[PDB]
Amino acid sequence: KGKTTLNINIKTEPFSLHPGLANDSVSGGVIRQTFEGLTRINADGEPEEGMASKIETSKDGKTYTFTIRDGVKWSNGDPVTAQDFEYAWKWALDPNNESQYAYQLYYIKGAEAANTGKGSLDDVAVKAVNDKTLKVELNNPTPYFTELTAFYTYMPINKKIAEKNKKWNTNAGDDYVSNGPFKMTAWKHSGSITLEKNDQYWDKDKVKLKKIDMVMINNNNTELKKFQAGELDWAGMPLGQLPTESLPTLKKDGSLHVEPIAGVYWYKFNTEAKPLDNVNIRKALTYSLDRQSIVKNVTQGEQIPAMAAVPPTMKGFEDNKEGYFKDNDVKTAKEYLEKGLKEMGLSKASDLPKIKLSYNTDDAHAKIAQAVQEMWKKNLGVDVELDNSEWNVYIDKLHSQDYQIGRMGWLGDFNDPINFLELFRDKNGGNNDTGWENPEFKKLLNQSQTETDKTKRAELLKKAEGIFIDEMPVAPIYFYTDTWVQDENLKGVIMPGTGEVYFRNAYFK
Amino acid sequence: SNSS
Repeated sequence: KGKTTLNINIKTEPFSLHPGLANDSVSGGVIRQTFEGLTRINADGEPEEGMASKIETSKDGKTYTFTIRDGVKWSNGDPVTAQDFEYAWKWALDPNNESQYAYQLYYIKGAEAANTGKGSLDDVAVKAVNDKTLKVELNNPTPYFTELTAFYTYMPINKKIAEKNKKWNTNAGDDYVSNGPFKMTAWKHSGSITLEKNDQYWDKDKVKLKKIDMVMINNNNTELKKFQAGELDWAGMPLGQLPTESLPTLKKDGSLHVEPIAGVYWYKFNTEAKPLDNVNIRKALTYSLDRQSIVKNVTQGEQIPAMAAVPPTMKGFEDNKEGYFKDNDVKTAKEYLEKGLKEMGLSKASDLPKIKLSYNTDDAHAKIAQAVQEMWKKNLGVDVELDNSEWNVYIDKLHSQDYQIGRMGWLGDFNDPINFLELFRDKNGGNNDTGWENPEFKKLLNQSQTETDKTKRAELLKKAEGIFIDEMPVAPIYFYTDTWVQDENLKGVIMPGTGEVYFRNAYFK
Repeated sequence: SNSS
């Protein structure tokens, strides 16, 4: 009875379908169906055995021994080996490959040194001891390492093919092979992606869908129309997006799903571009936002105002609902503005250098940017000009620091607060892009990773978070929800609360 | 990860 094709929207072309380069929710939406790591995420939101059938940990918690599952194969039928993992991780750490997620592998001994030119890749402590054994040594006991091994930077890639064709990842075809529940059988760039069930997947009997058809419709009204005609089985997040004005009606008819997730919506400042190089200007722009108005009137998705970096759903950080400063604090915003102008020798806001606010082309981002533009004009007398870019282009714009203020969202990679902080540890961190670094911040993050006590560790990270908010390299705006509607016959979808979605075991009733 |  239940159909076996799932029709969904992913809005736009992914940034990369190389797991070692992907850094974004669009790419990740695809790669989380097509690749599998040493571990995978089960329905309870916890890591479990995936490509590794056994995971051993040394007594000190630093050395991991993965036994590769008997008979695991790539989609072309070749065995998945430990050398595929070694190759992939070293590939992501090789500075020549310019992964923005190389820092995700710094947990491994020798990784940072290799990535920053202070060491050989040969001395990164990931080793295929044999075809079925991967040995990994960490700098510190990392209790969430098996969450990291399910993260897409830690996916294997087919070493044989990647050596043959260094552009293997750029198109569907015989040189694009993967090891997950689904495999990618078509990719029309900027059009659509077709995934089909992967008959070489080890746990294929648990996979019920035969086809996932992913379209790329960046018009939220159209996505909802297609859903309402039954041409899509889902409308909304994580991979699609509902029109903000539909949310009242859908909430009222009882069809809307709304779930808080570990994510934050912020405007990044290029702290090396005037006038955003002045902390008082950054603070004026941040304190002058009315986040309650944005979430009530603009987004309408039950998001909560963010005056902090770490989402309050992170155990130990629930007081971030209140945050580090007052929402809509125009009085204090104006005080910061005056202080900044004085430091420049200026008297009025209109004499500041021109400011551009950038975002990725999107119905909702444009509305938020317009609302913020008005708040800046009205509360500070600051005029900004707006510009928008395609998502995959936009990521590179921010990474190259070709911006002044840039909208971004960050979703948790793993269930620990440091994931919201360590992207800003190093100036040249692949996902930083603010030009900011602070020596005490970095010291505190590094100390956090040697502390096993959860209280003392949470306090080190809260101190770090306070330093970050005091230097305001980004303007927090809101903490995310996922909002969607779906065919209620679609069961078995895994949505862990970090904002990802897995269709591995999904089915129509 | 960066959210679209």
